[PDB]
Amino acid sequence: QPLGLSTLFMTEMWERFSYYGMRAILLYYMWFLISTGDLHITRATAASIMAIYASMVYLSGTIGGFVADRIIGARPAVFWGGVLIMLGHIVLALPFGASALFGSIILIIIGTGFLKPNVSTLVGTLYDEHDRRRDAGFSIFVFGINLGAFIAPLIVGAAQEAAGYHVAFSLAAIGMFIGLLVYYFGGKKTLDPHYLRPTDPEEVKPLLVKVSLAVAGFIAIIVVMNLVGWNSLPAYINLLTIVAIAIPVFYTSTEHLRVVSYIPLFIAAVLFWAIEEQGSVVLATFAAERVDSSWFPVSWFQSLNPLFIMLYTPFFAWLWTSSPTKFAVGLMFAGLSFLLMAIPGALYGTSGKVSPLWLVGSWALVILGEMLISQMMSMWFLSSSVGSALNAQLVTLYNAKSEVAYFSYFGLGSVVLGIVLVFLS
Repeated sequence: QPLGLSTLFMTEMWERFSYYGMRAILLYYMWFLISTGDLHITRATAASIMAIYASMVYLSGTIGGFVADRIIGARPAVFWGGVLIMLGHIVLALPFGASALFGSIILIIIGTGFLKPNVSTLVGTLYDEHDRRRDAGFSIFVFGINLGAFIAPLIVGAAQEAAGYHVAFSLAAIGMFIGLLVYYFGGKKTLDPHYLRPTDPEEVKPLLVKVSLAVAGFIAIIVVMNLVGWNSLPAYINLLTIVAIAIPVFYTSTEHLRVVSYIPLFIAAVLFWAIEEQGSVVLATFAAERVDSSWFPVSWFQSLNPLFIMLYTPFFAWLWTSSPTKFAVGLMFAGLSFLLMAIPGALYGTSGKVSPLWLVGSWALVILGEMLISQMMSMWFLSSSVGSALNAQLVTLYNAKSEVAYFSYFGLGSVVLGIVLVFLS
């Protein structure tokens, strides 16, 4: 392959290492912060923070593509996105409390928004239009993402149990630092100079007005919230949820139908991502509260997701050699992954603790579902943003008392809507 893939492989390997490493202990960290009185929220609110955090990272991602192509360039977008992210982890390793969560979260949200769509763009830039190495090349790139995502919970989770949260977060910072270094020294060797600048720059003033109007409305909204007395943390989370959902909602005989025909497909994607992103929130809660797991860090369950991706990837590749049907069966598997998790609780009760194989099977199903499910790329991140945004409301409903009903009701609900969608194909 081109020498430049090595640089980008490790760069992405290390950014996702940093991201999912942080994600694997962050909910437990907030639980920790609550118990010590630094964070005055319920565990439900802490869970809600995890969901909207992921959600905003995805939402943030739909703009960075715009910013790179038109303003700062894909390569500077990646570097400075990475710098902000590295700063995001640095903020969390300091002996601060809630004041660092948010500062960190904002840094990482913005930083990841810059990096994710743009590293993917640069991967494309390695190849000519007709260069055949492309499918293989993108596959190798994706393996690095999963590999980093796989090893990260293992390493950071172990550090957390052994040496505490702060040390664990510092490993994530070092991981991102390594990525920036490799990206930087490797980039000057192999990456095309063209992407140091924007490819599609009288539009500068209007863009300023457009961004400003969205932000000005947003700040005024926060003011009014504080005036009506809807200025609690859950209230602010409600604002971000509404924003994340309104963006897609606001967005002839035959023609009109096609655009309309896509609506059920988008909802399927949203609902799948809702379920898939709950892996790092609700199942993490289930793992820590309902499972017998003394010989390894419970955060390690988060490694099962990319493991199954790596395990599934070569099989489906052989297999494929319609799309709405893929969405449908994919959503059904997501529903099945939750229906499955309802079984141990219903049979034995929720007061005791159960075997780890239930979570293995759940992830087995949802990633199975995942194997089935420039313009379309941002649409992909909104599917996940809205899904995670949807999660920000639902996960506050999860506790030991609601465990079985939560998995079953919403599980069957997903299967049924999947049944509605298969039919519409």
